[PDB]
Amino acid sequence: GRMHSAGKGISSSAIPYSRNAPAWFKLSSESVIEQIVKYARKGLTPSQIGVLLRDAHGVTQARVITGNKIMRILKSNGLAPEIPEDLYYLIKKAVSVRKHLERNRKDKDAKFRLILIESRIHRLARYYRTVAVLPPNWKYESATASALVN
Amino acid sequence: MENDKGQLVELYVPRKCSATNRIIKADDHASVQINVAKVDEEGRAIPGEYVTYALSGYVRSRGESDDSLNRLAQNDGLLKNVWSYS
Amino acid sequence: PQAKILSQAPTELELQVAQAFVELENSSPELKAELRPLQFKSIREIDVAGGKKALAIFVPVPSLAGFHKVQTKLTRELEKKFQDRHVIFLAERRILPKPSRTSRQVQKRPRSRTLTAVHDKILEDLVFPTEIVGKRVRYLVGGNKIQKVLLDSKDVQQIDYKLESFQAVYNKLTGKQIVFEIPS
Amino acid sequence: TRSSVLADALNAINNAEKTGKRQVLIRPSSKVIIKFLQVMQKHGYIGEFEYIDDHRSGKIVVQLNGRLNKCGVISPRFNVKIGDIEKWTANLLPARQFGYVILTTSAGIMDHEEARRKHVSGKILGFVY
Amino acid sequence: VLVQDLLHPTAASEARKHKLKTLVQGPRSYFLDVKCPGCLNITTVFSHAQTAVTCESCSTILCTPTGGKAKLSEGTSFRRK
RNA sequence: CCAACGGGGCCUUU
Repeated sequence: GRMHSAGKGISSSAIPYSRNAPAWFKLSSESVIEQIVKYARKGLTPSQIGVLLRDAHGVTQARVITGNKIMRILKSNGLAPEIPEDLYYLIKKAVSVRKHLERNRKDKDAKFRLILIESRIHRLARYYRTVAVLPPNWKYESATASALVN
Repeated sequence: MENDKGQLVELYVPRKCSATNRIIKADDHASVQINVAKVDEEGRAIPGEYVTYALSGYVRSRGESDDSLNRLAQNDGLLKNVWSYS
Repeated sequence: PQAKILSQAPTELELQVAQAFVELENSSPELKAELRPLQFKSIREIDVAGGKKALAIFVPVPSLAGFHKVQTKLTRELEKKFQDRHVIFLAERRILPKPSRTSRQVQKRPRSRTLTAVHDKILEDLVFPTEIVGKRVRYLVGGNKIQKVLLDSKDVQQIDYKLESFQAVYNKLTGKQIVFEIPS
Repeated sequence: TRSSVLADALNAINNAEKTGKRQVLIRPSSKVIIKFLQVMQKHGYIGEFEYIDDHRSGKIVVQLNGRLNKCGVISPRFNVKIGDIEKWTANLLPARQFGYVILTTSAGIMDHEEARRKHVSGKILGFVY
Repeated sequence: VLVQDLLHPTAASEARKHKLKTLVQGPRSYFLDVKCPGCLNITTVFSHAQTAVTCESCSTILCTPTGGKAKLSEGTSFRRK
């Protein structure tokens, strides 16, 4: 079930059984690696890059066509972001809700939802400190978070 | 059920359900035994020659009896195309 | 030539097949380009039912992707020159032993060198033109195992007659029984 | 939040056996499950069984022959000394002369009678009768 | 009911199940070759595309996203790849 | 002699 609600949905992708490229596909690995780097210079995230290749080109899965996952390809070229993108999006959401509450102090519902978002930040940041992709003593706090994303 | 000298010491050995291997107790009054006549090559029933099945009260009460009997009869020669494994 | 197309030339059967490479490389201007860089390391003859034998050819794994461009034709040709043989190409792979609790430490064992992983790759190479679409393992009441491998019903005619030879080859390399099936 | 893959598997087998079915499917598999089933198979409580590959921990289909009364897991896996084995069999098994308690030992997974011949001990897994 | 073959389900009954509940998982989407009415340039499109895929030669649009499968534009021709 | 149960060594990429 969901982490913060009673929802029980099961929708997801279902990747194929076969672990090698489909017979109709015929670009080179080097060709698609060049595309990936091209979009990254343009500022897209790994999630967004994967979508474009899926439906504008033949690329079913980058890990099957090339040898590697998209996040590793970018890191091997010096394009890695300072913080992981999923943590980035959580902080971005929290900022916008906190802005809304500056005008609407009566909105009891928004106050409740803010506490849930911030709990997800702490649980995720604690993970990244353990595997040391964030430095130790990195800490989320309400005032400085605005500048961190902006 | 045998003593140390190798003598049998049971009162009796119970029947077992041909559908599910369960023991048929001495008071399962819902259980039944079916006899199917063997057929001569001229097409007439032979007296006193039977194919026999036994079914427990549990199976009959649950309504599985008819489907089970189709399966048993078809792996003997008694039926042709009534039951399907899929 | 021969000792320069073998990675070593210790024995005569490899010399026979090495010659066939040099011959075929001349018979077509196309093969003169494609075949030139290829080399193979060893050959083993495995006897199978019906009196036939399997020419198991062992290839350096970093070059294996090259042979896949020329493995058709080559099989056509070699099975003419060596009448009454089945030819199959296999990459040579290391396998490293599992560390014991007593052993002194060594660099961490890469997952591709595990015994389970290597045997899976062997099976993938045997049926090369076709893809494997599924597997099953049967545990018989007698206490022994059989694998079933399911093949894609595509271009199977290239291997359709060899299946019994594959069973014998795989058993020699591993001791394991397999059977092949082709879903409609 | 599956806390024990072994507990789920034996629960599925019990429920099928009670209703009289001849086959059952269990998901996921594991090395421990395979070892446990092989012991049950050796003594004749189940038929053959078959493993399906899917790149995702696989599945098993088991044939049932109607001989099984119960199987079950003991949780936690208590430590067992050789002098203690006699107490567990008194509590769990229905008679002195059939049924088995199953142990993990550094000599492998085995029933309690083989463990006496080899003179080893370890931790309890479950029981069959 | 009590006896049935779990290893060899019929093709018809398998086709109607949910994609995660078949004996082995797998997708049911696919890819298309698509041509605009003007250019010769073929392009490949995913049947559940989320982006509005343009042609390569020019900013004519081939499909638009929906809640499910993508809607191909009028005048396009396609072949299932 | 032969059957079961226990145990050691060597080969098979070790």
